Amino acid sequence: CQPTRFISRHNIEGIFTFVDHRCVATVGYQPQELLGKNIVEFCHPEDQQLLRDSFQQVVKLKGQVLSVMFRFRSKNQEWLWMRTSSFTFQNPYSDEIEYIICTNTNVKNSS
Amino acid sequence: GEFKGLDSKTFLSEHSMDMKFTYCDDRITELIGYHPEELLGRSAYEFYHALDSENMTKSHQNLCTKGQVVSGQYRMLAKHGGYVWLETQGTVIYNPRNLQPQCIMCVNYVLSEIEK
Ligand SMILES: Brc1cccc([C@@H]2C[C@H](c3cccc(Br)c3)n3nnnc3N2)c1
Repeated sequence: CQPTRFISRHNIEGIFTFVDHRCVATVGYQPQELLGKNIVEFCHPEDQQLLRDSFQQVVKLKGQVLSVMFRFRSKNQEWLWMRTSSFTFQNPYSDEIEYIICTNTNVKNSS
Repeated sequence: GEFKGLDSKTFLSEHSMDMKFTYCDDRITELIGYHPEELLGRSAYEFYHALDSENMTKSHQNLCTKGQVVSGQYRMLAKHGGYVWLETQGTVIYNPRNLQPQCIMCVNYVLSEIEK
């Protein structure tokens, strides 16, 4: 059984700038409902600093992967466990600001 | 090759560990002609130019060892004939719980128009 997951692109501030349509099955939102919003706006209060810290660290990692598990508010207003693995990309031929690529998978909080 | 404006010629893709597409950005259709759903489950070897298959096999082995690396330049056969040059930044995504690889995430940037 394949995991349920979707890809997103963010600016370094955390704003969704691209969302793969697999997001509908994963978290219930249409891509247009996520675009332009910060990922932290969907984050459980206990996990908000964690997620900010994660996005800060990923920029410092200059392309290496960081992964974080946190609670994401679904379209049905339920807390879903998400594991986000992220890394930055920058076009090597220019000096465009880097952006962040995330793969976001619904996972279990279970031992 | 054209190295200006590459952001407008960049598309994302996701792959299994055995070189199959599991996701592709719709941007590929305007650039190379394929629809994402027709790539799913299909092998990269159905699309690599014959001159590049070998190097891309070695490059994939390099990726799996380093966890992330750039591919080197290669050619993808285009849907309606000919090819485009491109290069890929690949990144292996691991399950943190057991460090097994789950998939490969790619940032692909197209370096030419369709050529014969
Ligand atoms: Br053709 C083609 C067009 C876009 C992306 C791909 C990727 C390329 C990507 C890959 C291969 C070798 C090195 C690197 Br870095 C990335 N990969 N890994 N597993 N399957 C694939 N297919 C192939």
